[PDB]
Amino acid sequence: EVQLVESGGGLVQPGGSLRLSCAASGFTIYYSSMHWVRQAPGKGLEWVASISSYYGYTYYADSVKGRFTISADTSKNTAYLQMNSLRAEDTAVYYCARYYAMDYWGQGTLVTVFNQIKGPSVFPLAPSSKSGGTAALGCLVKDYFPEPVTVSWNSGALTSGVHTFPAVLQSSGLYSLSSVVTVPSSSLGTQTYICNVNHKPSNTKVDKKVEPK
Amino acid sequence: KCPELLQGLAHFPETIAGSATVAGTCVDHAVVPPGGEEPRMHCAVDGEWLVPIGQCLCQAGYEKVEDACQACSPGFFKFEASESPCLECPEHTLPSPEGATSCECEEGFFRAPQDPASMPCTLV
Amino acid sequence: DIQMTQSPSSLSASVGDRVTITCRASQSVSSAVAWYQQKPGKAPKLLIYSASSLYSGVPSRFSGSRSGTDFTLTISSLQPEDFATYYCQQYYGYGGYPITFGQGTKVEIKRTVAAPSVFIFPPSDEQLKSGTASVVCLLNNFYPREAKVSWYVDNALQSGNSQESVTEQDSKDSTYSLSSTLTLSKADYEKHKVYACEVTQGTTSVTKSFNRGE
Ligand SMILES: [Cl-]
Ligand SMILES: [Cl-]
Repeated sequence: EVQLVESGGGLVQPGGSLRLSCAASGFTIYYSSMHWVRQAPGKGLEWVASISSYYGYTYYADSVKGRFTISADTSKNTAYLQMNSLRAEDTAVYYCARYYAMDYWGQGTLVTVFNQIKGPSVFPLAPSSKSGGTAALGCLVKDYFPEPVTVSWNSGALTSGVHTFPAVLQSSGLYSLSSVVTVPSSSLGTQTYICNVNHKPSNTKVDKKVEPK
Repeated sequence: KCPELLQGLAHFPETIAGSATVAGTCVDHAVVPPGGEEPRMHCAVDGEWLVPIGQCLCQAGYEKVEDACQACSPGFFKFEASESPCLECPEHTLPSPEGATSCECEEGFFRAPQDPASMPCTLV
Repeated sequence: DIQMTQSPSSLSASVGDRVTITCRASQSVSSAVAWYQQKPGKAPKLLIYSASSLYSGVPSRFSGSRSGTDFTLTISSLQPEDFATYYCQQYYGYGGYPITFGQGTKVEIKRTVAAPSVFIFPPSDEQLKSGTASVVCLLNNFYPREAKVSWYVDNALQSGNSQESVTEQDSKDSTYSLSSTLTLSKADYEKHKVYACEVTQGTTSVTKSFNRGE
């Protein structure tokens, strides 16, 4: 079974540098071309770099030329992508794939380029008394950076009817999102609702109780 | 007896020893390389196959999978009858069909009359 | 850089239908075109190579065709597992030219019309102390995705001060949910009384609203 296992992705500051690995089992790196394809959040696939130990060529996309270096070590059947002079647009999930029509892919690794680390503020989207027997409430997660934030409700006990939204970059340059859930209006003065918003990049977890107002 | 064994891209029939060197027949789309020793193997009275000398190889346009020879997938070539897998079409070439021995060069490109078929094409 | 123009960018279809995604290349690219499917959170899977050849294991309902520069991927009878996003990629010259991708086609499930439940949430008093007012408008479990949400403050159409976010089709009822956040200053928020969210979708406009004191 041909397998590609990647590693090395994570948080990095602009101008710093990072190295991604791609360990291959089930075939020989020397006999194959290997490619790096990245996907920014919410976008499509973009080619990054290519390498053929056999013909001996190392090719880069015009957008990364001269900041990344591709390499491979046929002994350890491992291909490397070194990323230097890292920028905001370099934030993406980075995949390694085998052959030009890429028949096997790695799982990906997430590269986050952050200028600032700011943990979120959480505000209650308090529920209403004015849809008859369904009321909607939630958490407004404001002004964090970088991504992501994960939102759960009542420590994972509420999942039915929960909608956590994609984050949006605001004008200020910080991220922002809302989590909402629908509940029977009747079980409002009896059932307590806590949202659990968790922001690993600042090692901050906020647990806020959303109450009727 | 000695089991019917497929080994080294060659089929060796079930055989009984004698108080026992047998030759192997090359499998479909595998052949004996020009200056090479033909597949032969020795049978023993205990029912064991011994000391394999020689091998067959998948001819051009075919590659070894499991213990058969299978056509090169479109996009790949194999021009010699070697121990290699199928090779991806090189730079500045056009996607080959099945069982390919070489990849056609791209409109406007060529490989010099001396160059082999495992080589990239160059700008005319 | 051979551009790969994928069309459409989105389509909604029922299970069993014939889906046809198209990709026109900017130059002759021979057959050096491939097709991939990506399900969310997962890596792409090769579908078709040399523009017309099935990869091993892909169901027979998938097929690819070429005419000159226009490559088309076809699904004969869409099965439930085929709801995903699709990419065309060209690899002409096997490295002599940049490998470029299509932009993607997301294939979603068709459903019956459903109007949204609309809720409007005022700013929290805790946020207001900080000086910013966030007014959130929620549209819950509706179809299709397209809807015009407008913000009105004292019957004044707001523009430039809102942002939207939208989910992906719910796994159970194939519906979308949408948020719209109006961001105002504490001064601005406290200088008006009636804040309203207008959801228009076809010939109908629901408007939920609130009065800063009530
Ligand atoms: Cl938001
Ligand atoms: Cl109207």
